[PDB]
Amino acid sequence: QDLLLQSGAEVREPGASVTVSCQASNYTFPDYYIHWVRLVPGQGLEWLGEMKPKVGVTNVSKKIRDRLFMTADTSTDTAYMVLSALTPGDTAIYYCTRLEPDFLSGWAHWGKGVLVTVSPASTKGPSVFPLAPSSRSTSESTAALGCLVKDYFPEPVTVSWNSGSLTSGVHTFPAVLQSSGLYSLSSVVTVPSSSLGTQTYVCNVNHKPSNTKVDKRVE
Amino acid sequence: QDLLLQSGAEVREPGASVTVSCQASNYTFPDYYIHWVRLVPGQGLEWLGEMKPKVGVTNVSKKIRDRLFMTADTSTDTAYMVLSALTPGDTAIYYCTRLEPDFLSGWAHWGKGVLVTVSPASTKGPSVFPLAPSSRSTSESTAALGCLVKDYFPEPVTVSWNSGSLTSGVHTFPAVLQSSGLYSLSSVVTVPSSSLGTQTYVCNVNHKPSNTKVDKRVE
Amino acid sequence: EIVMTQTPLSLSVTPGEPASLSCRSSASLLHGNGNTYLHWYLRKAGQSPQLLIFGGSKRVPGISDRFIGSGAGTNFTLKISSVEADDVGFYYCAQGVAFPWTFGQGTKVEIKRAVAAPSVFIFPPSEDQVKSGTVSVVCLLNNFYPREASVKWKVDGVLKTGNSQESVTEQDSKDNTYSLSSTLTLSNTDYQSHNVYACEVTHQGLSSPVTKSFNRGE
Amino acid sequence: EIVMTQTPLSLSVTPGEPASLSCRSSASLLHGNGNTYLHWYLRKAGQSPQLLIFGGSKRVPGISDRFIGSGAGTNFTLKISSVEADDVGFYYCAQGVAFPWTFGQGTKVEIKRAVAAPSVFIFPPSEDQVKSGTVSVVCLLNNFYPREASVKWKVDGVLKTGNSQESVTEQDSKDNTYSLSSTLTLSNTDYQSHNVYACEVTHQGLSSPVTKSFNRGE
Repeated sequence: QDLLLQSGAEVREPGASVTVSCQASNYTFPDYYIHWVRLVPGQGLEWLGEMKPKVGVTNVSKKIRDRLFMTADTSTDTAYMVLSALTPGDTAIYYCTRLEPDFLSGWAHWGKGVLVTVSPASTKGPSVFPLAPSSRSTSESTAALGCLVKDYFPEPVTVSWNSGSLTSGVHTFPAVLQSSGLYSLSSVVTVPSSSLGTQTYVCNVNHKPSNTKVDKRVE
Repeated sequence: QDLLLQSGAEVREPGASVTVSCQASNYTFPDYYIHWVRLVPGQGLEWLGEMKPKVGVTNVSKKIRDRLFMTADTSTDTAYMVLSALTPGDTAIYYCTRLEPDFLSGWAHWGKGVLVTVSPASTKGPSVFPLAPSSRSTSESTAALGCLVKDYFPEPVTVSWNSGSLTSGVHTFPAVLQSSGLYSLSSVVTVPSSSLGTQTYVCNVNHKPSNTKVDKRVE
Repeated sequence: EIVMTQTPLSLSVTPGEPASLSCRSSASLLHGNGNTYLHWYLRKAGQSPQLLIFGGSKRVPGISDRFIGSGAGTNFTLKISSVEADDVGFYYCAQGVAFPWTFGQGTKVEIKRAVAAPSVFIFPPSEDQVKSGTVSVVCLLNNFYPREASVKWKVDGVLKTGNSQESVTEQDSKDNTYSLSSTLTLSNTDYQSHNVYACEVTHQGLSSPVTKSFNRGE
Repeated sequence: EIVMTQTPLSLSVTPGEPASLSCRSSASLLHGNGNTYLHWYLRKAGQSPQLLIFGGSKRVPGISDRFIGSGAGTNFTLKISSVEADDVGFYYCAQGVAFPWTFGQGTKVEIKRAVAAPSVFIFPPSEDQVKSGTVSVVCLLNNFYPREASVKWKVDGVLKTGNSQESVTEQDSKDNTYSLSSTLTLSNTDYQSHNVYACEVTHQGLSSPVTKSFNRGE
């Protein structure tokens, strides 16, 4: 039941060598195999490798046998996985698996898998704008608020409206790669035309490593 | 030749972690003892630990030990070390080392080193700034022409004069990390002030860790 | 190399219903003994998968009521007796076979809904974004079902250049509908190279095609 | 624990000069099997460390036998018969058999050179820094020997406060003087409160301290 610990993400240049690391629960830790599974975006999951830290050994996918290395620190069973010559194609979420002394005849549960991402990109705070921007005129009933995030890196971003004082009818589109390797995102709020023709509205946006806030007031 | 390959530099946020790697030359890899050691900025050299590949760890500084993890892969003929709980002052040139002959008598030996750096910051393009042709009002016969960067991050920086096409009588005052958490630099060229050829003096500068290039001349 | 066909590739269904999923393979599915075998699991919002079958018939301890399946080797198939809102996500099966082993591609599970058109919007680029030299405008399609709408654009009444990209919400937490953003991008000069900018739509909840536009200089 | 020192800390040495450094240990080092195991290392700017001598006195192949050295169990010395530019660098000593945690703090060779005043310049930065909220006023102290100089600012006849930054050459490649950039840097406000700006300087090769100066606008 109780979960392995596995921490947060990193972002990288191509051809590099890059690592993820993972740790035992309220648990004994040399005693059973470890498995590494890659969750690749838009695609089915992928087994890389079995490992046993006790001897410092593995069984390995023939798709690799070259770029990987794996073990754990026997002082903590702090698992390490090392990958090398990283392509943008390797941009994925990596999941640290135990194996369960009976249930491994099928499988076992994991800790929290971690993202890593590969691109020639570098940090940018977003460019930001209104969208909707107001109905200049329509069949007034509802319309929406809207704001743009663009030219941005890396994803994710944090966003809210009237500092998140507003919550109902708010939506946030999942991110899109611009061909430069930057990101765009957007947020929108469907709202009554009476309310829109009355109150002041702002889209409130934040991220690190851009260390940047924007609070775009809209009409 | 009697060498350890080591590769490109690194930088991190405080509280994070780092991986450093070293590769043997064409040699009987398991038979060396290895030290990991570091050169720390403005400070004395420091041994950290000792490793023999198929053994793994042998001896380590009690100071670093718990933060440290150290290992090697035979299959690749490579050493590693990992530092956890990564912080300022850990900033150093990490070296792996070769020991094998009468090395008890002292024989640590070297690869090329790798630089590790820690900061709160994220990458910034240069505050490039030209430095004036001051005393154009009053010069007798001699002068110098300068250019500057401020708040660029992270270092190093490429710099040139007349866009490299003429470079002599010049100082390139080594950069310093400011209280911004970002770098400042200047270079200056000595000039016989009769030089109307000063028209040519494009200082030109490049910033691969932020994918950036810039230029100015002043008169 | 070991085959795993998992199907339906996607599924949408109403609450309380029966539903079933099939896994097909090239062989028998053991690490040894003649006797270790397949397992099935559910993945959602970035948590690891949650195991459901351990071993063909073997239900995972403490899990739901029966997703349980049947078959052997080249054949297996789950069935759940009742759709719960909990159940939406990705389902996949794994073989209990000697490794190296490979996932089949995964099966999508969703709630089914009455078909419903989006509310639809487009607008000029904001003028700061215009004089940023690279420029964009957005066709927005709020709250509709299913996400099998299709979207178009015309500039001076003639179909777009293809300088455009799109994104959809998750399945709505409660309405189980969706929204869509389509974005068209311009330089400021491409934004001069036409005058009226339009987006056009066809969808299940559309009785007929829909059109919206703005024209610049207004 | 192994605790040790090495001296002199640094020196500028004349070309052709016989010279030496001594490494002094609080641990008497009749090491391992009753046999002293100690060594010395070079390093240079941007370079790997380099072997010199080991077991006390035993030289590594390819060293110029200009380099020489030996020592009693707490009392060790490295020596050079002569000085050529290739000698300029850093020198270290250490201990070993199974317990490698040691270093001497390093000692720096420089070369002894004729005394020299710098050429000196200063500038007002353009308004482009001023309007950007921060002002750096910089003074350039170029081609001086020996290694030491002091640098200062005045504003409206009143001495420096708060900030400074400084940066220096590695002696030289060629003449083996030194060159120094330094600044006082301010919020633009402060410079706008100020009106007159000067750097001030002193060094061994001067008759007196030296001013360079300008005023706001002109």
